[PDB]
Amino acid sequence: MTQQIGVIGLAVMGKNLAWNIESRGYSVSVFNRSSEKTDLMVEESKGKNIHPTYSLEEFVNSLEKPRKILLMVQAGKATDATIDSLLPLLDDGDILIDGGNTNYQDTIRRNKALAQSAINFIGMGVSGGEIGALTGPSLMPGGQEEAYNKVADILDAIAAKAKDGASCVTYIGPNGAGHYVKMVHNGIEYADMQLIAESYAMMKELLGMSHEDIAQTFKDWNAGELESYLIEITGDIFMKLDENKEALVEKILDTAGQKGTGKWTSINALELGIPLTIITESVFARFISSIKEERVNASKELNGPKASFDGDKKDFLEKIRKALYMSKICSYAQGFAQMRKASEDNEWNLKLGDLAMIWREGCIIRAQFLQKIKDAYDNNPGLQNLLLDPYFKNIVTEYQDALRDVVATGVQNGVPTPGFSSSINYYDSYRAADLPANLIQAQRDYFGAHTYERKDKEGVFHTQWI
Amino acid sequence: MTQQIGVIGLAVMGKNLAWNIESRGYSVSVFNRSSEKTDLMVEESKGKNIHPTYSLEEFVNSLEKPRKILLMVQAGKATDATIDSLLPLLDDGDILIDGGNTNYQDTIRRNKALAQSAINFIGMGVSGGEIGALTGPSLMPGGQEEAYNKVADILDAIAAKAKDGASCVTYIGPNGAGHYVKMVHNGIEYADMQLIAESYAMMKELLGMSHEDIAQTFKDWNAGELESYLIEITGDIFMKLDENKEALVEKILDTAGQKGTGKWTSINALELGIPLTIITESVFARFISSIKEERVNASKELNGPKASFDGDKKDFLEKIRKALYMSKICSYAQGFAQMRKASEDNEWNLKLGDLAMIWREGCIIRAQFLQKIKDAYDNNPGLQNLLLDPYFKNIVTEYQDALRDVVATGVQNGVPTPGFSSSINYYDSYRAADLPANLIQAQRDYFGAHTYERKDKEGVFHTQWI
Repeated sequence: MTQQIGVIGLAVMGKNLAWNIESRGYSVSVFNRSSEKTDLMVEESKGKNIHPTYSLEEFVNSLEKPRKILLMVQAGKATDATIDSLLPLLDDGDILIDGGNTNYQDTIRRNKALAQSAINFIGMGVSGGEIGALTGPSLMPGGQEEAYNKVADILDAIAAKAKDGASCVTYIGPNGAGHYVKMVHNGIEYADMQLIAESYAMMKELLGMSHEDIAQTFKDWNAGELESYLIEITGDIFMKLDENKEALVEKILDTAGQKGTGKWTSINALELGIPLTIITESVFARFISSIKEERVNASKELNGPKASFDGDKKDFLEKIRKALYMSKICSYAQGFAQMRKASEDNEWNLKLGDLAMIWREGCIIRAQFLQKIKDAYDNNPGLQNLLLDPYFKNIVTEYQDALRDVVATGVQNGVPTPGFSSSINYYDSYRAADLPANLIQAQRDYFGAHTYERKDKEGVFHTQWI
Repeated sequence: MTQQIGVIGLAVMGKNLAWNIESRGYSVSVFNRSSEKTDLMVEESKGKNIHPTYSLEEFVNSLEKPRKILLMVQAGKATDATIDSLLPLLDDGDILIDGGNTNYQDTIRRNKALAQSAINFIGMGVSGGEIGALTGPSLMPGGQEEAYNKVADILDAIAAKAKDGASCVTYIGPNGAGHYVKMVHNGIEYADMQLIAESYAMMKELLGMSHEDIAQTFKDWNAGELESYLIEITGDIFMKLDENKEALVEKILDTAGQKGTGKWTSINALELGIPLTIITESVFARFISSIKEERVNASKELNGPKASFDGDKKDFLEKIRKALYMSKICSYAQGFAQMRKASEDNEWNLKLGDLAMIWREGCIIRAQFLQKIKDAYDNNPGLQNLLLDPYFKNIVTEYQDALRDVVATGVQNGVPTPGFSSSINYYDSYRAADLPANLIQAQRDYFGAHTYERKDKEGVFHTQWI
């Protein structure tokens, strides 16, 4: 007569999560604003413990208490409108879980507002696409720790399982912490795709490789330290042919968009004073790709060198592999340094090792790589930068030669490598004891009397430079 | 008895602006929260038409109507607190001018709120430092056009004069357009200083040049197309010697900090979808310089190549000069693309040629370069990107080969060049008819079913890739 958990929002994401929950033995009530999707789901859920409802009151009244409601509603105003319609119906102690791709500052606001009405609110990042939601996604719940423990068994049952049996879910932290790390996950994802895109650009523009050999190269890399879901599907993408038996990827319009959510990772890093150069270059690279009409016109006006390579191709192909691996290391080092700073500012007490562990499966950035990040934070929780961990330090110390040659060869041949370039520039800046910022300080004291410090003595100084 | 204009805030910027206004023959009332700064100005204003007031009531009562009041108050809550205290004392039609370094969104809010009380509010960017404020700054007033025309003669009198006689002030646009333009100026300034720092880094760590030859190099560069205030003061800075006749700039702690406001330009570009790579890398470079202790520890664990150069050092110096000029062109091309986008989104109807015109003198980024930007827009008001202007296109299509040599040499020798690198990557991306973003679109369709467009056919497509 009463169901254990309810799901609001019966699009592809919400319906798959409801089926995921039901497949684990739980009874699920479902509701959608348009009853068209509810009637369809019953058509596809015969023999399953799915209880359809056609009103918010009947939905709320069909749930066990404390009520556990999963919100899979369109992000933004639509989520707030569903919340404000649920509040007069809920009782004290009920648990609301928002699983959309939400701005973490909205989760902070909703958590703070609903807490005043004795309502628990969990902002949960969900990664894995539509197939991940059905079989096992990576889950990043943040909010009241007490409320998470009431739904921990459910989230554990539906989450993806790593090879060691651990499910890809854990309590992230208070209020908006869960949606925050999901945002950083997307930013990290932007860099990974951009670094793969630059590897493909070098293979095509510089080495003149065909789509069959590009696919095999990515498959070969996927068998080693670079193994990841993104590298794996890239190998499949370069094997898909169209109707005329030609590579379909080469026919796709190269416009990535200007309205993605990856920019919010970069904006937050700028607010926190964190140098997130590689992800931000990846965001900007998507902006550049969207002005296709301007780029075509500019190509007829601004010339450049003719890309050519007269060395050993498979040896340079190995340098690109090493450049790709080291660049991702630098990119993750920046992303995890951002989360460390965000955790301190928001007092979230984030366990970054545990976060790397739940990204091993389920999510888009899943990679064998993430195991080494966990081990870095487990052998040194006070780690300030991943580049200092002995495993990553030994990799980048060796791989920098390949990254330097890949960047130098790309610049010399007119192939844009924004991710590779910012990675080596970050490595050379982070390891530099003395930077040319002393001249910037002198100029600021010159025209603005901003004063400066000295390595010589202590104190603050101001100088008449003329 | 009554004065023509009033100044609130008698710190160095407000005091010098009041003296600037008075020197043009206008009567000025002054007020400061702490009366001691007012009393010190009375001492230094003997024989000048400066009338000191010691309360907001006496201050407002000493001004002719419509009252013209210049606010030089600490940015942030200090400005709102002063405005809120002024509102009941003012009459309909009075004109408040905020000349601080204000977030343009605060100006938009204040302009909208004060317009409900029939009070005009001009947000005005002011650039030039202390010397500029006293003798002639660059002024960027935005707000009510009718209110600007009532104070235009005063602003025209005090503003810097360009070499053709034109004052470095003009009506930027409605509400916060003036403060927005000031923010972009500061972002451009960040990039100019970072590009000069990288040139210095190459000269010292790669070419092994002493401070005397570094100073002479910048003075020689200033005598050419790179003529700029920032390059001019850079030559003077390397001439400044301490007690032991050592370059004082070499003893300055290389920590630019994160307390600057350049990050706001980058954040705005990310919200607008504008590729502001060069300025943003300059902002991030200041962040990396601020973590000095971390960098000192990283320098003992992360090794890199030993820099060395055996070629002709005079020829490479000329390549650094060309790379610096082209990098400025790319940086300004990005910043003027940002202003064009902000004009469209905010309905400001900005005239970018007028902006380059008023930056020819007074401000910090003043350079002969800005006359060429003015010429570019006066020759073609519909110019879509500075890289397409005949003069600039002729420069970058030749200087690119010097920029490529400089970036490649810096990368191979471990000298970080984030400004030079993002410059050549922007040139190669903006001119690329085909970017590798097609693979990104295929990936997004693989794991997320985000659909894609095609180059040959038309419409929206979706593919099962396996």
